[PDB]
Amino acid sequence: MGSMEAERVRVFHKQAFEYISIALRIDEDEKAGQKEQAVEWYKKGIEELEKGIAVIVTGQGEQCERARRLQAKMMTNLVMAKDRLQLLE
Amino acid sequence: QVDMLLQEMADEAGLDTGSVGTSVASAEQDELSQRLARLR
Repeated sequence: MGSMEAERVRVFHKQAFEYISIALRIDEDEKAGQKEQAVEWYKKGIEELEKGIAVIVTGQGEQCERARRLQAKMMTNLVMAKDRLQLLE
Repeated sequence: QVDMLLQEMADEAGLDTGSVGTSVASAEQDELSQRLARLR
């Protein structure tokens, strides 16, 4: 039912994915030390992941496990991204 | 509606809900994780 929740997660993912994909793309191209163009993008990404994680996904359903398992994957990437960000800042 | 593997290429190159949408996001996250870990 409360699957509006599982959606709210997916919308946040869509954004995280966009922003972080751009970050990685830039990050990957820049030499060293103009890598700092990615920063803006990691930040916006990180922010989307965090809003994703925040969503309480409350319910029983095999689909609901799947959503929360998704939030866990966002957690994993929130952390790796913050790590990379810090390395760049 | 769109084949989920199309969705993923779309999303990946910045172009153009339900249990299928979740499969998309799940796979896209895994890709992010692979992509970040490569950076080390």
